[PDB]
Amino acid sequence: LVIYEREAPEGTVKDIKEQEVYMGEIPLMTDNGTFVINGTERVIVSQLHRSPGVFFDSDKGKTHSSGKVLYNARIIPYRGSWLDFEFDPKDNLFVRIDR
Amino acid sequence: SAAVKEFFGSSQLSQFMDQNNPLSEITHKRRISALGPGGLTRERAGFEV
DNA sequence: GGGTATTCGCCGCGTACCTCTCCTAGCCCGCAAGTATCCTATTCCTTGCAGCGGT
RNA sequence: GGAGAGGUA
DNA sequence: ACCGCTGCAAGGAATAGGATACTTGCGGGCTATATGGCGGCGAATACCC
Repeated sequence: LVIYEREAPEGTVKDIKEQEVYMGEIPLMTDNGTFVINGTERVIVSQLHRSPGVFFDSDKGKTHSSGKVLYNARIIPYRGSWLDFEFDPKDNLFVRIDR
Repeated sequence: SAAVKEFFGSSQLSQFMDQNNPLSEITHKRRISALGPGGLTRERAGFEV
């Protein structure tokens, strides 16, 4: 923790203090690769989730019964709010946020 | 502590390790699931997946 | 008004069994335990007043 | 009693 | 029948030691912000006459 001085310009030190604060307990991993939680050693499997980035997907003509496709483009962030652009059957361009 | 312990102890991806073989352990540590938080649900997943 | 198209929202998605784990969050107030402190004694010295022999 | 995971036919 | 004396308390300097006010972490006791599913269908708007 560092304390500035109010009257002095932005950027200055009146006095700075620090200490070793405890926080949390992270379980460790045995030699084999299995955690022990409550005498019931468990394992964590990996996940196969779709990657962040951009995807230009489309629907295979399963809407409007007109045989007309509708391309759409999605931006998927790693942490935040998504974003989508879509084409209405009338060739408009619609944004859509978090559905 | 709560935020980490709840994940490690009770999640959809920290599962009890069946241990009735060497092979079961080895093939369970290499599993590649697609369910869980951020994935697709078990019972409403299409066929193309 | 009126016939029509388009959208929104609700309803639904197999049976039976076995194994395991985990089940609210945060504040608060009494309360046990452990402690630093304060009053309690002893030994030395130099005063201030009441008895007291003596004449 | 309720959830989650895995398994058998 | 008056007095200076002895003597017996009251307040200063040096050590040991328990009592006791003070501080603290707890244990139980209580209160109160998602984003990979379609298909059918019927009601509720939209629309352009």
